[PDB]
Amino acid sequence: AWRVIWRQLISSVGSQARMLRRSMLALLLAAFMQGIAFACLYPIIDALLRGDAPQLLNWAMAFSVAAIVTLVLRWYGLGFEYRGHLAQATHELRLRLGEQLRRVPLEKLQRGRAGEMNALLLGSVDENLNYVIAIANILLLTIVTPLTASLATLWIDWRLGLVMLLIFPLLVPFYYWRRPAMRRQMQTLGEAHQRLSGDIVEFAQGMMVLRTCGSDADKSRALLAHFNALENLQTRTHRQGAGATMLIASVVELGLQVVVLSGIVWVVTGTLNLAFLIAAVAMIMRFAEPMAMFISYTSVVELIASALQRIEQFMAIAPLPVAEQSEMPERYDIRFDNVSYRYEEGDGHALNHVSLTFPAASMSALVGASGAGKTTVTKLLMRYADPQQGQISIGGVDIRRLTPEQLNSLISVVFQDVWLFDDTLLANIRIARPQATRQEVEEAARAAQCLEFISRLPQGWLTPMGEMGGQLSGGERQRISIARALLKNAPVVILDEPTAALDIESELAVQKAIDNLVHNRTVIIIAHRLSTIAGAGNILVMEEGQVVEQGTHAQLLSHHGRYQALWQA
Amino acid sequence: WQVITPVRRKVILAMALAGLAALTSLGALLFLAWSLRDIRATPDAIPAWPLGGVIGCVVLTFVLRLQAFNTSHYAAFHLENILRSRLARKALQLPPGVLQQMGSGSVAKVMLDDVKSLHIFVADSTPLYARAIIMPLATIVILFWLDWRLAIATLGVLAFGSVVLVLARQRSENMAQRYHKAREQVSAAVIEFVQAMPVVRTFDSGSTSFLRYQRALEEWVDVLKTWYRKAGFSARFSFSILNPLPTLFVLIWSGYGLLHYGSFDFIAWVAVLLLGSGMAEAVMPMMMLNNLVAQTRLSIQRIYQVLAMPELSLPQSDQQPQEASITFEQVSFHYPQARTGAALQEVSFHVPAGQIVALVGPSGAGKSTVARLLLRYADPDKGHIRIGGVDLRDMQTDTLMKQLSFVFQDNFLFADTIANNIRLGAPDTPLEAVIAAARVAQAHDFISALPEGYNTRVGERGVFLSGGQRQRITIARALLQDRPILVLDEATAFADPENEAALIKALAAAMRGRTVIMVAHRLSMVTQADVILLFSDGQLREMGNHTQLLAQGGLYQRLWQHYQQAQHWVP
Ligand SMILES: CC(C)(C1=N[C@@](C)(C(=O)O)CS1)[C@H](O)[C@@H]1CS[C@H]([C@H]2CSC(c3ccccc3O)=N2)N1
Ligand SMILES: [Fe+3]
Repeated sequence: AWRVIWRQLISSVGSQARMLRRSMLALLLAAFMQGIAFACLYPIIDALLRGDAPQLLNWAMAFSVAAIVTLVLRWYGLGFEYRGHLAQATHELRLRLGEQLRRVPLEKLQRGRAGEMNALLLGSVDENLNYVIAIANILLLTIVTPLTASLATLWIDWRLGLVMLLIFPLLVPFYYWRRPAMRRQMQTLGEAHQRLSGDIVEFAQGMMVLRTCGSDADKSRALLAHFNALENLQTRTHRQGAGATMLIASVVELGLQVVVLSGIVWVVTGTLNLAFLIAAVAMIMRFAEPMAMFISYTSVVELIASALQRIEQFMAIAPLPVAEQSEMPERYDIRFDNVSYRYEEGDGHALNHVSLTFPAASMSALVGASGAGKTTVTKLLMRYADPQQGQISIGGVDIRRLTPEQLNSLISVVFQDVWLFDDTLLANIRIARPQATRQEVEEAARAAQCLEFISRLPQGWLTPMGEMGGQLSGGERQRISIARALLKNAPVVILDEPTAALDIESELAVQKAIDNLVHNRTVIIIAHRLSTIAGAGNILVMEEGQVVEQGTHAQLLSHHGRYQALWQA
Repeated sequence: WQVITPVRRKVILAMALAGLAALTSLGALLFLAWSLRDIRATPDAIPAWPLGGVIGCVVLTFVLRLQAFNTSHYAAFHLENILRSRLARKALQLPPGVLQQMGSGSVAKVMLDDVKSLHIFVADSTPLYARAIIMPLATIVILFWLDWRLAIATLGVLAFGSVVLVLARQRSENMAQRYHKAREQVSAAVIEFVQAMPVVRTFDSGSTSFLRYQRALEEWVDVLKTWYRKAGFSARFSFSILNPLPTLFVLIWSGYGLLHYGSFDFIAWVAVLLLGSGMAEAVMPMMMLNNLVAQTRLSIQRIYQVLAMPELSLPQSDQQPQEASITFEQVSFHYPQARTGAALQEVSFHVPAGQIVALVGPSGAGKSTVARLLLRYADPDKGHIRIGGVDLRDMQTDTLMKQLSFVFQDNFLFADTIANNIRLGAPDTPLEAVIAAARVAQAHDFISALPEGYNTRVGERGVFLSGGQRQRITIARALLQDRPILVLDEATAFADPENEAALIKALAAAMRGRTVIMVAHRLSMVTQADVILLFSDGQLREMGNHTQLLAQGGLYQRLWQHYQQAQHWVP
């Protein structure tokens, strides 16, 4: 709709609502007073084909007065944008988007698989809101200025007024009356364009297997046939949509011709409107430039509408309910009581009906045959999502009674890291505790054995790592992440599968670092390798989203996939 | 430049058609002045001929501008198709290393967005640029012919707006580049921030990454605000003096000054009015033109980069196929400076037919570069690699791909769902052969348990295939093709237990009777091999069997002692 765009625009600008309303008023009065100057163009020419120097003076003075006023008012209306008040508007919008992205539940952030790149794309494309004053200047001119010029020529004449009013100021509604046909045909074009982009992605990735199957020439011919099919669809669409596009582009001249013919018909017959025809033609010839600007800007109008709709949809999701937030426990016995969480509604009950106990100061293991399953519980412990039924508890206190801050500083997770964000590695260790000094960073690096490799690495702990963050093995990346989780003295540590990279460096250094970290700590190792799991003290087997046999190692030796799981190693 | 136009016969045509369309629109306005003179001279008889001239020049202008847009858009679509065709024929012969690097975010992005921006340049803008040349270069002549005294005012106001806008553009000459630099830097900060959100959420409050993003945002804000100030105190004046209203304000008072001391003719005034109207909306697409042509020049320079980038792998088909051997001869290869894979200083080793060769490496790059270089990702600098007696530098690319049958870690799969995805080597699918090739260790049960059978859609929009089953699919493909040299990288790559046992049984089926050069990391498959080679920092250090290296006392017994200890968790 067109009122919801105004509400979303006056909200999502931010604290510049007063300045935006003032500039909208300035631009409306500017377009209106320019239309009144265009009406003052009428008796100028009527005096001008006669002698009438006093009449020309007494109306050109009013034209100067009503020209300077609307030029100053347009100067202020764009001085909304050119003093700089739009930079503060999009700045406040982006800093509200940042806090909303820091406050969003991670469940919507991750289950939005397309929503990930959607949120990233909107947060990066929000500089497209820069067009909002140059579009509220053009649209408002094209609707108001012919409407007020025509509502004045209703007072100068009768029939030239109606011919001007029915044609020219209703041109922007006559474009949005014919718009959804163009939107449907642009959708038909964009769908095939996206399918071609997907086929190009598929070609570019699978080039190598396409070459070693020997069928590279066949898929090259298939892509050339797809290119010719896209060009033929582009020609077939454009050939049947060029009439409307050319009519809309030249509608101001094809409406000028109606006024020229009808006005000459009225001039030659006895209703001698004298030179008001000449002044009306000189008026509605100058509606060419804002209409030609608006048909250039309509695609930006649609992008601004979609961006504001996506922003008001994105800032409407709320963080988790936090009842009685003052508590924080000290009895870290993690307990689950009938948790059933639906990851996606297509495969419901992904983590179905569990009841876990991870006792304090020990290691408790999770094992399963899927990547998810036993990692969804390690997501749920980080307040990724609310359990649909049941309670999750760090001790006697449920997790829903804690803040996101106390929980996100209570536990520490280690997984396969793709990070360090191209800067100093002292901060990349100290980001888990900015209140930790230089003497504790070296203590954690010595206790997590990344110290020898980072001293072997150049630049001597300055270490910019600017070559996309990765110029080293993933095994010492894992040692960096282990030192990061070791710096933050978290009493509950969630381990992913932290051992998948190499044989000597990665495996031995990460084993040396991890066996330091488990000491008077409730730790959850979820690695698939049943040897490291076999060393543990409590075993949980996750079999298709539901635990089946919880016990010690001998309980796994009771009845299981025992002989195969111990034979494969 | 304009060098990428081989369609210039159909763009010069659209240019001249839009130029003549603008010239006949000027003719229509001139005929309107003619008809108003005829209706003022004798205001009782309807003007008949020059009003017919008005409607004729209007319908001629509309038909000519319609044919101008039709020719321009057909030319743009033909340029887009021929440019994507030349890009595809070039990217067929790219070396797959640089093509795999651009396959992340560049070559598909350039093959779409380059030619799309080229369409929005040469379709919807060059007839406008022709109109913006033709109209203010003929309307000055018409204005000067119609009045000596009156064209000076409208020309002075349009030249005033032109010099003010050019002066505003000249003050922003570096600040526009600084704004684009700030925008690319702050979009990079947005990229790393949205990628950073889960891990910085779970490691702290997010305050460090939020500050590292807010500082780049505030830098961009200060850049944009000082650009808006320093440009806008003249740009508001430029936008407000290109309005029709100051041209009207100089025109009305110039008419008064002409009427005040005589020699003023009304028809010559209303001609200057309509033509001085018609100049500005034609000259405004020249105000948008530099803004468009900057991004167009960026896109054309990007496509001239991609069309002439590589060394093109040195194709040589001037040899015959031999069989079953594999020989490295003092070869040397290092990657480009921004790439994976450390180096290979000097390696030389010869393997006859029927030996299973395990490369064991602590690096992950010293042992991957040998397999990637055997599959002709690039060419070695100083050395020779020979399958059989014949060098692979002179190997027919049909024969070389008939010799080697490869598997890797990432292992892409197509939308040919399964029975054409396994049988992708042959153009046709003998289906029962694909059944027999999927009868190996665990392709058949994974396919048969799927809901849609052997045509269960994998594709870009289908099943995840759980990672390891994609590797089982391409193992079935590599066993279907039965090419004599099989190249591994995935010997127990993914540590799912039943998938480990299944992949070991499938690889025991697939390695049987082939010269297999296998690059493993877990040594459980390496300990059953023929000639095991060790790779430390791009140099060959070891040779010989499993037991002979272990008795040698070299690097291999230390790397074996490391592995058997690290299998046990506690120490
Ligand atoms: C986004 C924006 C509205 C655009 N402007 C266009 C019209 C331009 O090509 O400028 C292309 S998208 C801004 O204005 C940007 C900000 S940085 C530059 C400034 C420097 S001074 C100036 C200007 C001066 C006179 C008349 C109009 C102007 O816009 N624009 N453009
Ligand atoms: Fe601008």
